[PDB]
Amino acid sequence: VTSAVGGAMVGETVEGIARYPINLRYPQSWRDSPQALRQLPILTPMKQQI
Amino acid sequence: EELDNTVRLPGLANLWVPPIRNRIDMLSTGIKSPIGIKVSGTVLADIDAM
Ligand SMILES: [Cu+]
Repeated sequence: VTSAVGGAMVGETVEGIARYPINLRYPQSWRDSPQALRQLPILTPMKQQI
Repeated sequence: EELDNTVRLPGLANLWVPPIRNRIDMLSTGIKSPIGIKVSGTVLADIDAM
């Protein structure tokens, strides 16, 4: 929820003097409605589909 | 003069100064030449070629 449906920063790309953020999140199709979040797939460490 | 004429090794350009003046000049991180042109940029290659 902080990254997939979020978009929290994970790092900065450096280009000479400039620094640009790097994002990380799922597509928008999994962000529209609460019903779309109720079905947000998660891969538990047990390698199962929940 | 005798000091300068005695110490001679390849790869050195001798300077004989007072200790206090030498320390002041070492801590003085400014520009010594009469006129100075500062070219600033975002990367090193452009300002060097400029
Ligand atoms: Cu020095």
